Amino acid sequence: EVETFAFQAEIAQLMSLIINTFYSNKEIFLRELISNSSDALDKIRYESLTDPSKLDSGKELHINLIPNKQDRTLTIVDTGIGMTKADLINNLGTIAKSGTKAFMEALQAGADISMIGQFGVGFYSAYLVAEKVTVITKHNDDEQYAWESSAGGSFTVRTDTGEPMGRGTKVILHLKEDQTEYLEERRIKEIVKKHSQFIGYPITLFVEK
Ligand SMILES: CC1CC(=O)N(c2ccc(F)cc2F)C(=O)C1
Repeated sequence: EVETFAFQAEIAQLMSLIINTFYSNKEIFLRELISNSSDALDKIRYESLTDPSKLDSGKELHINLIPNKQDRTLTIVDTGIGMTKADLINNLGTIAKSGTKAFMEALQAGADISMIGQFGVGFYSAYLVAEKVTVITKHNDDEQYAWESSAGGSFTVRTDTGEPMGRGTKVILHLKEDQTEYLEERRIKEIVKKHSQFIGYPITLFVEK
């Protein structure tokens, strides 16, 4: 059972700009997704300070980066607070309407795409490198859901029957054919060292057979 939704017009406009603008510095997508994961991990950590049972769904707070060259996917996994179904539908827990407005007002005034995270919509930088993005998520207060979009103005949400995650979010980037450098170990390591050196959670880069 799959529900299909239209993006708000402003969010479709944001995605089109990310997809269509000539902009070579695409590697910042990974910094933005890792930053989102860190923010989600901070949230569950804070809740656990007054209610330890919030971690019954998983005590480890971490970020995993999982390249798969056979599937042409890069997956960013975190054990953060996760997202409810309502969060997913409401622009993956962001204030994306007002964030997009501010971001586009910054671009025509000199800013570049790399500053997207300062406007709270860094998730959408995934479309710098991905033709399709799948988001699997589990929040303590809801069931496990899968969000998906290839842009084009719509996204889907369905209950996820895949492998249970316990708690957190998995962002699966189905990479564009010409963006496979982001599956190479040395390239991922370089980006993490350059942009994510001060993230306060272990970032484990998985290797492939
Ligand atoms: C809490 C997560 C941690 C993790 O990393 N994984 C995972 C492991 C391998 C893989 F390919 C995809 C994953 F989401 C899980 O399933 C549970």
